[PDB]
Amino acid sequence: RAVPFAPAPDCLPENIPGYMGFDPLGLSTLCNVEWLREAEIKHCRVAMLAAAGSIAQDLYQFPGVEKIVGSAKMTGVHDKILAAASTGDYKAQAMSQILFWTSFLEIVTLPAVFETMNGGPRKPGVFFFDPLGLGKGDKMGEMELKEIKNGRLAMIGVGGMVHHYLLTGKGPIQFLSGIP
Amino acid sequence: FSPVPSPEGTKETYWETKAPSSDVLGIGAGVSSGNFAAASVFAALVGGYCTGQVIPLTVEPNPLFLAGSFLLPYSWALHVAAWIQKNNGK
Amino acid sequence: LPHLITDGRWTHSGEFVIPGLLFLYVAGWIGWVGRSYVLFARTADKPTEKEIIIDVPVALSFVSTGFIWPFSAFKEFTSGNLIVPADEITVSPR
Amino acid sequence: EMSEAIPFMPKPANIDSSMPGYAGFDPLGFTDYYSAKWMQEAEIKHGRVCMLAALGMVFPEFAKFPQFASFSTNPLEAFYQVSPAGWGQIFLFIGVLETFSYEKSFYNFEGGAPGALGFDPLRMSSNPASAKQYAAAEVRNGRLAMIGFSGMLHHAIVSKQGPITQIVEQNFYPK
Amino acid sequence: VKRGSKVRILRKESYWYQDIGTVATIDTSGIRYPVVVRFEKVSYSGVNTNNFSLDEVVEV
Ligand code: CLA
Ligand code: CLA
Ligand code: CLA
Ligand code: CLA
Ligand code: KC2
Ligand SMILES: CC1=C(C#C/C(C)=C/C=C/C(C)=C/C=C/C=C(C)/C=C/C=C(\C)C#CC2=C(C)C[C@@H](O)CC2(C)C)C(C)(C)C[C@H](O)C1
Ligand SMILES: CC1=C(C#C/C(C)=C/C=C/C(C)=C/C=C/C=C(C)/C=C/C=C(\C)C#CC2=C(C)C[C@@H](O)CC2(C)C)C(C)(C)C[C@H](O)C1
Ligand SMILES: CC1=C(C#C/C(C)=C/C=C/C(C)=C/C=C/C=C(C)/C=C/C=C(C)/C=C/C2=C(C)CCCC2(C)C)C(C)(C)C[C@H](O)C1
Repeated sequence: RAVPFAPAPDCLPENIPGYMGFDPLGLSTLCNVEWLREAEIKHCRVAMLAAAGSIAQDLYQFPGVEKIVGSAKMTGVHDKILAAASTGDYKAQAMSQILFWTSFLEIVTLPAVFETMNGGPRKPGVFFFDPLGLGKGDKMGEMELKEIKNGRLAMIGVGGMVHHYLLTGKGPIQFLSGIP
Repeated sequence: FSPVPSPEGTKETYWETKAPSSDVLGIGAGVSSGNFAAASVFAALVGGYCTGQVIPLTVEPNPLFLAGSFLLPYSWALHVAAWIQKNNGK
Repeated sequence: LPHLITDGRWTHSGEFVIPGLLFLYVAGWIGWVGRSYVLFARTADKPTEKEIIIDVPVALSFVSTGFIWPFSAFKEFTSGNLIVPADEITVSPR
Repeated sequence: EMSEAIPFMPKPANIDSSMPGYAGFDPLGFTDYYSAKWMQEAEIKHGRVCMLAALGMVFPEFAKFPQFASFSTNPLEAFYQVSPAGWGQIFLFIGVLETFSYEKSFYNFEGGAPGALGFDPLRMSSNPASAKQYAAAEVRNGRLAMIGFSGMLHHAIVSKQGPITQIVEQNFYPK
Repeated sequence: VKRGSKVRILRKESYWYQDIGTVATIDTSGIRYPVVVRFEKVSYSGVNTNNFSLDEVVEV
């Protein structure tokens, strides 16, 4: 129990991974636990990609994007790419491809969440995607909870990175570098 | 007064339970309640989007948006099938 | 010629809505009072003689009661004394 | 036995002291002809909706949402300002919540306590004695909220302002 | 039933079907319709009494 003042909900299983017992408002009771776990894991992965993207975008740019995008931007990049796609430029169709492929993956992984909710053999979050085998092979390490801790950090971190540049023109590396 | 014929494959569909037997879904008798529920929301969103995109109708409507607009009523039948399958344990 | 607006708008309620409320108060009074007398006459020595020779003092006791027919009749309804169940009513064999 | 609320009138049989807000006030026997449990669920449901609405009239006056800052303080004006699309989103949210109540009634009506949709995230009222106070308070505040919302709504019609604003200008009398 | 009791008629073609009569006599022989029931309403023929059985007569 993270907070002794507010108890951990009984519905939350102690055995499930990543459990610190921090549910002060007891939101676990309202929704299915397995679905809540899956939503958390999926949110962590999407957030982790978004935050590194923010840092990497400042440090490195792929060739030729400089013409189609403003020199320093974050969500502005999305708007800029969309502006050229709506304009009719062939080259700036990045958004449609990302949307299409992520959507296709979501469509074909759709039965997994429902199947786990019906007590299916796969546990929440394991799509068995370990080609290298090094990270999750055999006994494994603390990497299973490492993903959860880094993912939660990524969620709030994305929130911070996005919220900055909304009130300012500074990007992630720039805002870290100089603070006013 | 004489035997009334029915097509081959006619089965009994009268129900007094909470939900009808999955046979009332025809070819969709084996689809899961999650799959109807996700198809229900998907058809509702895509059908509503396609319907909205052609509300001022012109002499040149996009045929894909017309065809996609038929997903809105189809979603109603999908969520009914989702309730039937959830209450049959599928 | 004057025309009457009867769609329910309040600027014109004096043409149908208020005459209609007055009517329904009087009509429900008459119905409640007549019903009270037929139920009284059923408990009489000769129930059918009370309907061709009306017991005028009792019938006047009833006509005075009708001024609160909405409350009396709804309490009659909820206490299970207005509506008789379907299985005490004679019907055709069908 | 006689009703506590009306001394000269008798006690209606269907209502009982165990029920959370019981005062014995049923001059017309609605419970006599209609299930007590259903009427209890209806009373609590109406009370919850009115409780939210009654706060809803006063709250925008103190501080409106940033998106809706332009929107009129007066509640009745605000109703028309909201987009049909926005009301559709609100209706869908209420519908999603009402699916739970739809299951609770009809499917599982006999069991449970009236008004219980399982919404106890903070796990308050786990102990029965504490629960009794909380339940009684909920029913009573809902009753006050119902009368209060009806008052606020009709008075907003007469003077077009939020309740806090009406108190400021004291336009309390037809004139 | 017994003589003098009030009964609800269950013969679907009776004029007094689902109405109340009172039992006058009950025969003890091999009679098909041994219960004699009198009513306060007259039928369309102006008769106010009729014979019944035991499956078409229920005490109230
Ligand atoms: C939510 C995540 C997200 C989103 C919406 C965007 C969106 C965008 N990025 Mg950013 N980016 C991201 C993550 C993201 N990026 C990540 C994770 C990185 C690497 C650290 C980058 C690095 C990056 C650079 C260097 C540049 C962009 C640029 C752009 C724009 C053009 C598209 C492009 O070239 O991307 C390119 C993005 C990549 C090549 C990153 C792909 C990383 C993949 C997803 C990792 C996959 C790992 C694993 C094997 C996958 C598992 C699959 C499993 C789920 C089945 C567009 C607005 C361009 C731009 O105009 O910026 C100004 C540009 O030059 N991005
Ligand atoms: C910190 C990041 C992190 C970590 C530790 C993990 C860890 C894990 N994931 Mg998750 N995952 C992540 C990010 C992460 N993931 C993201 C962003 C995606 C979307 C592309 C996924 C998608 C994903 C799927 C679909 C699955 C997993 C699974 C797993 C587990 C087994 C495989 C393994 O050992 O991976 C080890 C992974 C790492 C050590 C990540 C390394 C990344 C490098 C070293 C750093 C990041 C580079 C990045 C591009 C930016 C560079 C810097 C930039 C700012 C300039 C393990 C618990 C699998 C599972 O649970 O079942 C077996 C599974 O099925 N993950
Ligand atoms: C006060 C006694 C009384 C009451 C409560 C009712 C009640 C009813 N009648 Mg009946 N009815 C009555 C007398 C009464 N009727 C008499 C005397 C006649 C012969 C003319 C009828 C002929 C009649 C027909 C033909 C029909 C009804 C119908 C109805 C129903 C709907 C209301 C209606 O259509 O009124 C209509 C009323 C009339 C057409 C005639 C009423 C004539 C006067 C105004 C009523 C009698 C007053 C009485 C003398 C009271 C004296 C009280 C005093 C001694 C204290 C309702 C069950 C209708 C029905 O079944 O719908 C469900 C229907 O089709 N009634
Ligand atoms: C029946 C209730 C009801 C209704 C119909 C409305 C209707 C309206 N409100 Mg009001 N409002 C209400 C209650 C209500 N409100 C309450 C209770 C509050 C206090 C939080 C507010 C605060 C409020 C503000 C600050 C503003 C409005 C505004 C508006 C308008 C636009 C829609 C909007 O933003 O609503 C907002 C409505 C809400 C946020 C209430 C949602 C409450 C949900 C339904 C229940 C939540 C229960 C509880 C928190 C559960 C917690 C779970 C736990 C685990 C944490 C519209 C006329 C806006 C406007 O145009 O002003 C004129 C505006 O700026 N409302
Ligand atoms: C609501 C979402 C939100 C999130 C999740 C979030 C998270 C983080 C994290 C977590 C990863 C860090 C490490 C971080 C750090 C700083 N934030 Mg913060 N932050 C959020 C919102 C805002 C706003 C609205 C402002 C703001 C500020 C600063 C400054 C001050 C620098 C300065 O004084 O200039 C610093 C160092 C202000 C700023 O941007 O000033 C222009 C200010 O406007 N933040 N922030
Ligand atoms: C899963 C797995 C695979 C994989 C993979 C992948 C793609 C793994 C990627 C993992 C990633 C991308 C992790 C990134 C996390 C980001 C964080 C914590 C940022 C927080 C930002 C903060 C706190 C901030 C800030 C601030 C600054 C700087 C700027 C200001 O303006 C704003 C602010 C002040 C708020 C591989 C391929 C290895 C195979 C393997 O078999 C399985
Ligand atoms: C359920 C649940 C919880 C919860 C919760 C919540 C949010 C509960 C909300 C409760 C609320 C919103 C109660 C509001 C009541 C309003 C009243 C009584 C107004 C009366 C107005 C009157 C009398 C008036 C008037 C007027 C008259 C007529 C004349 C006018 O001219 C002027 C005037 C204005 C004076 C939480 C989330 C903690 C978790 C927990 O685990 C379970
Ligand atoms: C591209 C696109 C868009 C977009 C977009 C995006 C990416 C929007 C993202 C918005 C996000 C992530 C908002 C969340 C903000 C608040 C956070 C993260 C607070 C976290 C911490 C909390 C609650 C407390 C934590 C806690 C602390 C303090 C310690 C104790 C414990 C605890 C209580 C848990 C736009 C909008 C720009 C438009 C554009 O046209 C198209």
